[PDB]
Amino acid sequence: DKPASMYRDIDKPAYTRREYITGIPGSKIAQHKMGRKQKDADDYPVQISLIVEETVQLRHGSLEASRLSANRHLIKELGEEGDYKMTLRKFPHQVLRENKQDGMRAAFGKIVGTAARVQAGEQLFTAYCNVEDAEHVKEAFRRAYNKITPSCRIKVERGEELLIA
Amino acid sequence: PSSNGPLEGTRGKLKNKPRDRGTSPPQRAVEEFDDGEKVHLKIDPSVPNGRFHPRFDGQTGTVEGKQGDAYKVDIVDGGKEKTIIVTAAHLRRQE
Amino acid sequence: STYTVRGSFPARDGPQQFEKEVEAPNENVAEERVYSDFGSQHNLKRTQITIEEVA
Amino acid sequence: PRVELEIPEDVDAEQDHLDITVEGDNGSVTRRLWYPDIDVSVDGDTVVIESDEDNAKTMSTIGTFQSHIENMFHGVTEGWEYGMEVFYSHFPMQVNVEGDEVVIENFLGEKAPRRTTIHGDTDVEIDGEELTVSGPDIEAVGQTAADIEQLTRINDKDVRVFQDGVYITRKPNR
RNA sequence: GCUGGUUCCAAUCGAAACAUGUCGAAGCAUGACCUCCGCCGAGGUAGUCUGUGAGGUAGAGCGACCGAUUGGUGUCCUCCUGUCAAACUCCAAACUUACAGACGCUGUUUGACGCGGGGAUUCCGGUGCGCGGGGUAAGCCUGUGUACCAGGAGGGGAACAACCCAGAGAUAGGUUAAGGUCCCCAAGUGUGGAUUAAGUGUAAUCCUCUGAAGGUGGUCUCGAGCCCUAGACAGCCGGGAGGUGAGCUUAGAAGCAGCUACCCUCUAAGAAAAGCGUAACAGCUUACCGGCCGAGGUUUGAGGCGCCCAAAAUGAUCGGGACUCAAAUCCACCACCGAGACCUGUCCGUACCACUCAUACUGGUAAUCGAGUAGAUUGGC
RNA sequence: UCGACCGAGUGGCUUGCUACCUCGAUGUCGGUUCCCUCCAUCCUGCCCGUGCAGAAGCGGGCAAGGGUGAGGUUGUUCGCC
Ligand SMILES: [Cl-]
Ligand SMILES: [Cl-]
Ligand SMILES: [Cl-]
Ligand SMILES: [Cl-]
Ligand SMILES: [Cl-]
Ligand SMILES: [K+]
Ligand SMILES: [Mg+2]
Ligand SMILES: [Mg+2]
Ligand SMILES: [Mg+2]
Ligand SMILES: [Mg+2]
Ligand SMILES: [Mg+2]
Ligand SMILES: [Mg+2]
Ligand SMILES: [Mg+2]
Ligand SMILES: [Mg+2]
Ligand SMILES: [Mg+2]
Ligand SMILES: [Mg+2]
Ligand SMILES: [Mg+2]
Ligand SMILES: [Mg+2]
Ligand SMILES: [Mg+2]
Ligand SMILES: [Mg+2]
Ligand SMILES: [Mg+2]
Ligand code: NA
Ligand code: NA
Ligand code: NA
Ligand code: NA
Ligand code: NA
Ligand code: NA
Ligand code: NA
Ligand code: NA
Ligand code: NA
Ligand code: NA
Ligand code: NA
Ligand code: NA
Ligand code: NA
Ligand code: NA
Ligand code: NA
Ligand code: NA
Ligand code: NA
Repeated sequence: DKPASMYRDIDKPAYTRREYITGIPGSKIAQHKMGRKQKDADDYPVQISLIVEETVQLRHGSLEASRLSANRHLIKELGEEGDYKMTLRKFPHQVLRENKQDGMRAAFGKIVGTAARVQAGEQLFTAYCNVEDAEHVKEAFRRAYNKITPSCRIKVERGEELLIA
Repeated sequence: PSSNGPLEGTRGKLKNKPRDRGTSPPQRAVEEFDDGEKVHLKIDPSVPNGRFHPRFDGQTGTVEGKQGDAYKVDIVDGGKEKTIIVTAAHLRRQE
Repeated sequence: STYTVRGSFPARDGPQQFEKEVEAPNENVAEERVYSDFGSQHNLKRTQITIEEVA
Repeated sequence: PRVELEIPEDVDAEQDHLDITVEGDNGSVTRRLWYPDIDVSVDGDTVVIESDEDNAKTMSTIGTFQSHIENMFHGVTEGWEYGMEVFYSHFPMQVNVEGDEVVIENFLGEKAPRRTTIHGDTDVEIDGEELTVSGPDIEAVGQTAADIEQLTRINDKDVRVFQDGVYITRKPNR
């Protein structure tokens, strides 16, 4: 468990090219598509997204903890077969290095992992739900934003007028 | 640079747009210039011969004479006068 | 004397409009109370605050 | 804002500086009411609480002053009264008034008496296992009542098992 | 080729801490760059504009290549759906750059641009800002463009190489700059508003001034929806009835173990019961209705300032005192103080001009002359 | 009461990194003796919760006034007993 303080900034050039980079660890992200995959997003009255408020790198282990803790809540509330879908839109393309094992001699790091670069204002997660379940997705997102670096905004992108009043 | 050859860092400047690829039209290869004429130096990626050192792409020189079919063009590199041997295919008349 | 001032200032999403009353003894001074007040209460520059009508 | 409190019948209210005094057949209560830019005055038969300030902190104190004065009206006429009941399981608890303090002997078998000193003009009257605590000032009476209950507090043992103590039973209204 | 030292005054110019080679990296040579001398004789180009050219970084995009990278279907199968690139590009700046013209500035007695020759010094650099590459990071390593320190005074900044003003002959009178105007301390306890109660704060930049994720009916301001004098919201009082203890299950399942149903009357209203509660009934509430009262209520979006989160070693701090409708913060505004800057009198040096054998005198010009380590040049004690 | 994953921090006691200070020298480790301090508190005081009957505990809050000792192995610090 290396701290994200090491990896969270965009200070480095984009390092994505697998033709030049070997030994890249697999992603810990289980699924990018959750709930009912056979159903269209547009079948739902309500669309809610988690928006990242600062440009950052979110590493794959953090994406998974975040996704997990959100989807686990939906499953616990709406039920395993519950009617909704959640998308994790970002993929961890940026490869991460650590200079481990000499000091600063030949310091270029070995490959330790992956992160997703997210610009401020982007949708990280988008969930589609029925009006009755909307407070359950808000709650899932609250748990999710606690597991990633940046402060987040929770936004209802469709059917807000239907919500509460 | 990791190497000092003349083609170092020439990837862009020596490459055609894919539409301009293929044998270039002969009209500009046979163009005739007079002593005193200002010409622009730009290598044509599709024409292998009569070239000059890629560092001089973009120079505008003055035609001072011919050597065989090639032209002798006078430029100033930094503060230094040089004479470039180049064919019409890589030359365009200024204005 | 009570003057009512209406206008708008930049916001998240669309621009936001207000209506505000002040005790100033003039139509000019009433305008500059709104400028002064919103400068304080909203941390807003005077150029950002756009005033349409004073009544 | 401004609020007006009609003084009730057979009650007098005097205001000297930040102090207000209320006199009735049951007694007299004086109170300091002091908060920035709140004026408390007696005008004729009506007590007036007012301020040029409308902010939440000001309204809070205004509402508080109102209830303080009304409580004083109630205390000098009708009076204030708290009911209390002594309970014990094993050791009989002796609860008496000695001078200006109420004294509790044999609490949980303790050799040492527990004491609390009565606030102000408050009266403590014991009849068997019942007590009544009364007076004109709700502050003094309420506290005297509370002190009696607090005096039987036990930190070190399970309270669900050890319940002995004097407890407030009836609490005043209006 | 390493450390130390190398003794009088003044005037002009004024660096390099980089490139190539080197048993070379604590050195040297050759270039770059500084300076002096002779020659040449009319152009030159540190700025901008325009024209004729060069370019593939930022951004963007990828059914435009390429390689990464989602899911769902229709029989490996031409739609839909989710993402990317320093070593990808169907696109594509700002910008940098070759040449020419124009304006500007400069040069033709101060000879520019250039040519030839003499003399060096220098090849440990550093910092800020912008762009970077490496690194968890560094008062870190290594580039790049630029300005500064080095070699740069004076005025601010508590102190303080490179942050702000500012480039400076002597002397003198003014007026400003940065930054300040409650006292220490020159100038305001200035004006019109508003916020903050935390001494928050009184801290531009920074190794240096911390404070984060996450919280906040602390408080101020600006919206949107719904309800309300046909009486809302809250509280208090009263009423929450009958079929009926619904059916099934069960020994009994009585609103409330469980399955299913969830009808019907009397009504102003009251569930085949929303939650406690019982072994099961009691019993307490909620829904729902009426009364008392009387004026706003309620949901939700955004913003400002503060609060929590917040633990270190000799004596606590914003430089200090201390400050709370400020001496804090934000929006404006008014008058001041305050440099060697700028203006101005006189003088000095230097360059140049006129006169001359000679600035030896005399007169004139400098907005476009006056800081300087190493070093080059020259008058003098 | 224990508490994973992931996320945000504080300290400057370890270790590593850097090469800014000193090579015309700032005397080493461990121990000792003597003084002052910090709090992230082991005991003591006052509290809160408890899977608190009591007793004995466990966990937490405030709190640095005082205390925190003697021995066997090992140069040891540390650590074991
Ligand atoms: Cl060539
Ligand atoms: Cl200068
Ligand atoms: Cl203070
Ligand atoms: Cl002399
Ligand atoms: Cl010893
Ligand atoms: K040393
Ligand atoms: Mg006990
Ligand atoms: Mg000298
Ligand atoms: Mg001289
Ligand atoms: Mg040389
Ligand atoms: Mg390129
Ligand atoms: Mg890019
Ligand atoms: Mg470039
Ligand atoms: Mg030096
Ligand atoms: Mg003074
Ligand atoms: Mg402070
Ligand atoms: Mg800062
Ligand atoms: Mg000089
Ligand atoms: Mg010593
Ligand atoms: Mg503590
Ligand atoms: Mg002590
Ligand atoms: Na090595
Ligand atoms: Na977060
Ligand atoms: Na071609
Ligand atoms: Na060097
Ligand atoms: Na060398
Ligand atoms: Na050497
Ligand atoms: Na010109
Ligand atoms: Na950029
Ligand atoms: Na300088
Ligand atoms: Na100073
Ligand atoms: Na303070
Ligand atoms: Na010198
Ligand atoms: Na260290
Ligand atoms: Na020394
Ligand atoms: Na020692
Ligand atoms: Na202590
Ligand atoms: Na021992």
